[PDB]
Amino acid sequence: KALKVRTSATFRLPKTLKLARAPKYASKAVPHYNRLDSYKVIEQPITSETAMKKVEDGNILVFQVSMKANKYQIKKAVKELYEVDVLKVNTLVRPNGTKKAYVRLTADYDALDIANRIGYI
Amino acid sequence: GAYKYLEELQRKKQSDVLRFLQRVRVWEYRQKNVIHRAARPTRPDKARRLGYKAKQGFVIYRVRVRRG
Amino acid sequence: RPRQYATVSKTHKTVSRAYGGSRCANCVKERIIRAFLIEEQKIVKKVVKEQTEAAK
Amino acid sequence: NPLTHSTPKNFGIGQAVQPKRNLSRYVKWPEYVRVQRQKKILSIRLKVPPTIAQFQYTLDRNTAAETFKLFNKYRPETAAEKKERLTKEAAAVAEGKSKQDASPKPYAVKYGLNHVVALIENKKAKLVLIANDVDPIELVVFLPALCKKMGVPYAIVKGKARLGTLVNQKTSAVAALTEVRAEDEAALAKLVSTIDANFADKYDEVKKHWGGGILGNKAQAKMDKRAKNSDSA
Amino acid sequence: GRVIRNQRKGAGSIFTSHTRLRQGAAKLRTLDYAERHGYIRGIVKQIVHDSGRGAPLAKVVFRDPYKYRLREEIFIANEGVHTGQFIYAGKKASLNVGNVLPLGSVPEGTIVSNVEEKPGDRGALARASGNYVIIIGHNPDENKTRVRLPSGAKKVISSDARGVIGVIAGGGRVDKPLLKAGRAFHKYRLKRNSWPKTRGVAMNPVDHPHGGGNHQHIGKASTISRGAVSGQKAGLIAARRTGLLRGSQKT
RNA sequence: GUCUAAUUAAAACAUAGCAUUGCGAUGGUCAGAAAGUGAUGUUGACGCAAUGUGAUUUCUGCCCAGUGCUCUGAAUGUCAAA
RNA sequence: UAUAGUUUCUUUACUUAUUCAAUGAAGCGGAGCUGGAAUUCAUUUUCCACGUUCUAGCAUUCAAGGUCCCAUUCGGGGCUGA
Repeated sequence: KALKVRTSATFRLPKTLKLARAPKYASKAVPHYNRLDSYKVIEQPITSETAMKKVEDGNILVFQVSMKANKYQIKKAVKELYEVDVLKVNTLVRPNGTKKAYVRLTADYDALDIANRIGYI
Repeated sequence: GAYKYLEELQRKKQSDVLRFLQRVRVWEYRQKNVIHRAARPTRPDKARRLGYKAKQGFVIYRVRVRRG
Repeated sequence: RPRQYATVSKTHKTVSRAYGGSRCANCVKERIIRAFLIEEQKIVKKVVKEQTEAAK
Repeated sequence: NPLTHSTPKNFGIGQAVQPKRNLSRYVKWPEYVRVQRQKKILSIRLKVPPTIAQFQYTLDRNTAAETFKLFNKYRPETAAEKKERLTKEAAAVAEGKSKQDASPKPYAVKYGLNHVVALIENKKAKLVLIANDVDPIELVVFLPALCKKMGVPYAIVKGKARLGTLVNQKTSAVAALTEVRAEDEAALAKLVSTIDANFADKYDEVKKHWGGGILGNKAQAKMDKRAKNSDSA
Repeated sequence: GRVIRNQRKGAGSIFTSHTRLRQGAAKLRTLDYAERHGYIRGIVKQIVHDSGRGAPLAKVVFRDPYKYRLREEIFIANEGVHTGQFIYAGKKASLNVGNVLPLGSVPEGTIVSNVEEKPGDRGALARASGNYVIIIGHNPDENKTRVRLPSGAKKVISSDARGVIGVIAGGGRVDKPLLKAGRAFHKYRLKRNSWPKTRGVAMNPVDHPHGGGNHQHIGKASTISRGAVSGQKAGLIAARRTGLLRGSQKT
């Protein structure tokens, strides 16, 4: 019998049956619980007269927050813990090393109502 | 036995057959990498003098080093 | 700028002509003419070689 | 039909972007390919010494099929039949107490290089087969001279993988027969006479003759041109 | 004593070439099959200035015979070449200026440039402005072509070697004085760091062999052997003669 | 135009211009302990490297004994290892 | 002066060692068709070319065509074209 054909003088690596893993056992044997749940993204509110002017007039909550957290997490955590809906989120890093979050709701809910529901004011 | 024949024949190194064989195998080793695997040895007589038992867990690595 | 050339429409970036927003009209005219003419001249070269080689 | 036309393109030098051809000849192969190819090439170019190219005079495939049919008759056993053999032997030693001879004597092919060499130096062998494809050739270069000095008939055959297929292994590098049944000893003698005419008798002259010295196609063509032009008369 | 300037020049952190504005390496088309069996047409699309180089360049464009592709090359322009100009490269090509004929295809007294001394080097000898190579004669048997090189020298190369016909552009460049350290400054600003040049005889003896003394003077001779070493080689290397040139070179 | 930052801004250095030298790429100059390593070099003598003199005008004289550089090799010269 | 042997050295020759360079490793070498030159002293020796040059266009889809299969159907493959 005669040989195969070849159009290009390049010889590339062939493709090859790439198995996957389902190997025999597990790497850690225990799925770690949620590193970042609502009860960890939200540490405590903030109650400085500035932020209280905010929550009174601007319909804005002000929270102190983990440095590992982001706005999606914060929004979902608030929607869960406080049974609200949240318009937008502006975060910063307080130079004491912490994170702070200004959290604006819809005009439906009232931040004063839910804050003196929580039990700070 | 054959390893005895092999040992004496490998001692006859300036014989024509072995210096030819040497010429060839050095060409091909030199065309290969500097440290390169061998899955079987070249002198089984010798590897057996030294400890090679042809089973799982023994490995040959052919290696060349500059000279002088 | 070249991403505003994305947000704008096909009408702004092109003309109704072959080789629209890529080549000048006059260059188009030139290469049209050149195409036609040297195709005809290649035909003429072909038939000259034809009749010559057929005679000889 | 009237819409189909004949364009035909001119694949010459300045025209008609060239088409797909078979460039099997102009490939950048990898180093392992290049190495084995140039290796065999070099090992024919060089003036090989007679005790090599004592190989490369192999056995024609007809008598090869004959001898391999014979050896397949005198094939060794596998693990399953060995297992049931010795189960029978256990039964017989238990009930009849046959002293390890309830089983018959086996007739089988002898494989193993040092096995075979001692078999030869003791002269228990009837026939020897030797593979040519051996990578350390030193393992086998002596076997012919030894077989001659002993007076044993040997043969060089194609396929150490073939011997392995025969003998249940992957390779064997060697094979030999020492004891055969009378049902086949005569074909054995015939085959041996043929072989001894092919290999054993020509030992002296092949031992004399140097091999190799062969050139490529381009070079042999050039030598032909040069030589006929020089001997032009 | 220190390591001196000519020795620092070889590591070359600052002495490397200033290779930014250079349009590419001005090499010939590759010698594949069309060139060595027929010819092939490209087009000079644009002539441009190369930085550090007094001879211009000519962005020529060809076609790929193996693919729908437009491999563009860079040629050093000869005097007479212009835009839109068809360049014919190959063996059966015609002998007009800008073409890339081989030397077995040209006759004697022919004037070429950007020549190869080994076929497949893609461009060598006669690459600078105003310079040309002259063919002298042939030895087709033992296919070899004698050529005169601008030095005044004689060389013998494969008649299968290539070369553009004509003389390199930009000629007469050094017929003009600069008048100005600033002109020189900018020239070398684009070439490399070899300007300005201090004199060893004005240096200190730690800095140069000619240096030191209570006058600027050399002391020993400025003619050094080729069997000298780095740090000894400051002056006239291996000079056979010396001084003003009183007559014919006699080469 | 530049330099002796923190005692010397100059007649010093540089400069264009002049001249000489080596090199046709298996190369010249230079680097690296070495290397299938590098700078010049995206280079190719109207070029690279090394030196000296120092705009222009006008001239650059005699000396190859000595010291260097170099070109020659037939030689009762010398002359290492092998 | 001719010798069968060993010998040194000079020159020359070969490529696979080694070295150099290039490329996406594309067209190597030999032979063969065609045409031409070619003089043949039977019958062919050979040798040359073996698709592109007024022009700043264009050239791509396993190639269109020719031919043979399948299973018509949407089509699909092969050889040639090369």
